[PDB]
Amino acid sequence: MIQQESRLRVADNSGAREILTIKVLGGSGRKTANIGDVIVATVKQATPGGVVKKGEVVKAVIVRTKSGARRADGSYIKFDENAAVIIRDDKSPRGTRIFGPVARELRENNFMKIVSLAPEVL
Amino acid sequence: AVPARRTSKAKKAKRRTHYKLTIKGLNACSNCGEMKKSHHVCPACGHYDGKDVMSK
Amino acid sequence: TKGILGKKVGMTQIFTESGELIPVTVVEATPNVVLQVKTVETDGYEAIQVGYQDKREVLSNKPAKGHVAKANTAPKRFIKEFKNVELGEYEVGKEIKVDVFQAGDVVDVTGTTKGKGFQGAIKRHGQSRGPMSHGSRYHRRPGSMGPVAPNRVFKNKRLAGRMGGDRVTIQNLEVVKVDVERNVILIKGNIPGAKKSLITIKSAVKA
Amino acid sequence: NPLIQELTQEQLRTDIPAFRPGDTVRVHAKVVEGTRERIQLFEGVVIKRRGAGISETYTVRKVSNGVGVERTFPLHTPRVAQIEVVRYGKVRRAKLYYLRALHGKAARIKEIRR
Amino acid sequence: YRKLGRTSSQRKAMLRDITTDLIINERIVTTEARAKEVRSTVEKMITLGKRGDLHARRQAATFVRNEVASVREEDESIVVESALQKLFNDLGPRFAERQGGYTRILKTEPRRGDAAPMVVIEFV
RNA sequence: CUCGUUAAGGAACUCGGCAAAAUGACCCCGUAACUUCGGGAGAAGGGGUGCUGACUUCGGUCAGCCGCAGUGAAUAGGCCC
RNA sequence: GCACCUCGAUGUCGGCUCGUCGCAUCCUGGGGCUGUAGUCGGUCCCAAGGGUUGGGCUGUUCGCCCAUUAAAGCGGCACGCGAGCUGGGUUCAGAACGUCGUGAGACAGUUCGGUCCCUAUCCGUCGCGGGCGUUGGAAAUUUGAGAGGAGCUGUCCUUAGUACGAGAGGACCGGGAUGGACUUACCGCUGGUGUACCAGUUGUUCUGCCAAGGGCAUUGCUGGGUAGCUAUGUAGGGAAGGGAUAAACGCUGAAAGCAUCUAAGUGUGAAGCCCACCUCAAGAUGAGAUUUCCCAUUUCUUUAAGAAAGUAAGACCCCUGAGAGAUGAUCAGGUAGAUAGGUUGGAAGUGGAAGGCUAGUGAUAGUUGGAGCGGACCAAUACUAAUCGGUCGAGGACUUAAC
Ligand SMILES: [Zn+2]
Repeated sequence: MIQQESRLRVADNSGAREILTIKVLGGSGRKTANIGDVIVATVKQATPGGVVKKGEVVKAVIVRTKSGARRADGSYIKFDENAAVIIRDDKSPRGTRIFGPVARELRENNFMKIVSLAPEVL
Repeated sequence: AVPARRTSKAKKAKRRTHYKLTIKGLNACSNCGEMKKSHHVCPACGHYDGKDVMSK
Repeated sequence: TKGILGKKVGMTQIFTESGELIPVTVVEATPNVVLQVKTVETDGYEAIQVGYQDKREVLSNKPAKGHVAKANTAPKRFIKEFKNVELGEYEVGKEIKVDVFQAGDVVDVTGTTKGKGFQGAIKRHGQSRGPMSHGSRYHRRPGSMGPVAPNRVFKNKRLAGRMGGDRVTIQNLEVVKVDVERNVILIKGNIPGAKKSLITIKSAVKA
Repeated sequence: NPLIQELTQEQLRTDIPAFRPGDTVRVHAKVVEGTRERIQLFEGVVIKRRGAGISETYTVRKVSNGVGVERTFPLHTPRVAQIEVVRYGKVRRAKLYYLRALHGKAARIKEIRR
Repeated sequence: YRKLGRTSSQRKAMLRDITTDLIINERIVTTEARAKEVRSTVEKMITLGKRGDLHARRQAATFVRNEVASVREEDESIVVESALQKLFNDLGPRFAERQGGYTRILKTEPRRGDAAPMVVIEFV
């Protein structure tokens, strides 16, 4: 669960490192976000050089939370991190490389361009 | 909070109608006859359930 | 229509044909017996009186044995009435067993919730706290009692008091499995009440 | 208890090998990618096991591409096909929660024959 | 399991004392809550005294009080028995062939300064 | 009212981080602007610490062993612009 | 504006907690007109069932901004609510600045600091018992006069790239899937807690010493965790319908040979109204109904709805308790016995006991052996305690009618 003023690492090649969450789009008083949910955020730390510069308001999708997800067959998955990928308003990564491993729920929510580039898809 | 009016004799006594004492189950001993509390030892003779208990 | 009385055993798990895990509640119901048939000419309405769970015989009295004698059973612990069931089709002595239901069969389930005692407005009604610091002296209290003008408190101002112990029914649950030689029904989800408490199961009102 | 065990008895698996928390294991899961059926493998150290009945579960830790991953399974699902013990570890407790704050060489578990 | 007006270590002290009495005396006057909790503790000591071995002895010695004597014994010496030695030489062999239930409670009377209901708890 | 613990988040609380939590011992390495040249300075930031054996020039160092954790309890600076 | 009211005292604003009411309607529902092609809109009418968000800046309302939403309504209630909270602000005693004053001092100018008491008598609100009544005494099952809860809404897919339109663009009416907020239960799963459960470890003191343990140091500290209680966990819900209506729209129809929804007749029509769903309910003194159980001594005031006595069916006192609980009540039992303790097996949980052996100079390791221990959980078993007893509790009125 990820709420207002949580901080996420970036699993992308876009020029951002840390991100601060501003909204949890979808609903009118919704509290938390999960794996496969879209978000509005601030860039807090960038990389010297990069398409995305610090201070920008931008959209991102969550992969890889600590309090993870639950599957219909009774099994669970959990990660050691919270991470997101910055998105281009029709679900495409604004970078070209995803880092680290990714949850399989991004298929059902139809981020198919992102499930092509992840190293591992769990 | 402070009582705004004193309470009269009738209302005091109507409050005090559930303020009594009771004297519940009293039986007669099987060994010596005198009255005693049920499920207790008899204090007059020290017998409970037809045997002697407060002796050696 | 369909409806039976039983007792609550507990909760477990089960896998389905496709291989999904599903939480379940076991209900045990030995055969129920029809003790009386109420009609419009005699009583003014139509119903059926059912008994469940045989009782030792030092524990009943003579009026109860007389009521249970016309049906040739032992005295029962739990006696309920079942309404809206085409009478016909039923007579004193009959046994209703769990094979009245089959897998599928969306159903209603009723019981009496667990008891919890004297509880405050926060646990009892979902009311929120006051602040825990910042000079505060208002943690766990029920709020202001109203405005000044009517010189009194309105009704349904909610407060502390005894919690739990009421009857509750839950609608549109599924029967996952029926076992006849053991007198057991498996219902998907959770039900109200404690263990060994009376449970009633009827076919659903909203269909 | 005994009414519940009797109902749930006919659904316990019999081909489950013995292992402890501390051992390494290969789970042969089953994935469904559209209509296709397929089998993955998930290799790691068993760190938990909390039990009694059909309700038994266990969990496996792995480090994939620089991030640590945990996956819990029920013991008797049909959606697993194989649990293989690869190594045996020397351990002193039941919950290895201290492994989730170590990395690389500090997270080493010694082997043992059995 | 009945808090008895005490914290966690004072309850344990009080029970350890009241069961070492009644091993030494075999008959005692106490209130009614303490007597129930104590029936449970004392019979747990007797089924270790019937077990007999060294492991059982050291298990009991965590609970029976030490520097207390229980002597009705003299051949020609000052030979003392130790109230754990009595548990293992006397009370276990006594209840050899009885299953549980080595005590019994009787009710007498309320204490004068208190109105506390009192009780006698004895062995056979 | 006085105490102990808490998933995920981590000042979003409130007039205001109020109150809590965090730092805390000894040994070693290191340490900026500015300055009345004394200071600033415990600046900041990092490492070691148990037990057995051998050697101990002396103060210590090497070899081995055990646990999640070695100032294994109690007592003891939060810091920066 | 006025000065009736309160000076032997009626405590100011924003915020918090808890709301309730009006409708001049912010969203959602239904409509007429349009300078209404479609998609979006303008305006007027009917409608109060439910809904109406988190931050930044200021003591601040107010206001501006950021990111969302179906929408981010306006008023009353001592500008609701301090014997319910806060005291940031205004309005005590200290000190300073600009400014006025010869001065003491002063300023709806500003600045830093600054004491908010109360054990609930009555009515009222939420829960829980005792008494009597309901016309013989009892054990159960119930009808429903009344009353309360609930009432929100988004996106996609299809119809269909169809109607409409030069193009750009793009529907009504239907069907299907899946969400947000809110809410009723529950502990099988994911976690929290778990001070009479298991283990590790520091200091010191005691069991005479060694080995093995107890006491104290926040439960000394650290790692786990059963029952029970729990959400952030899991299951469900606001489904479809009927009836009478509002605005609006008619059909037939004359007064008034025509026209006209209306006068006589006859329809359609809203998230609203009465039902439909859930819960409470015969103290509903209008006290309702059904099934079953029990059936007569003594003196007379005078024979009377008379008194008193022993009983039936049944109930209670008293004891073991928990699925119940502030107490009392409720439910499970009292030898016609598994009600609680103990005992004998088991389980969760911990993680390899004590005593020996073997290998090491030692710290330690391996082995006997998934060992030992094990609150609340599961089976069996009368071993201890539910002993012996007592108390209360019917004898059924009168009038008319039909049989
Ligand atoms: Zn006597």
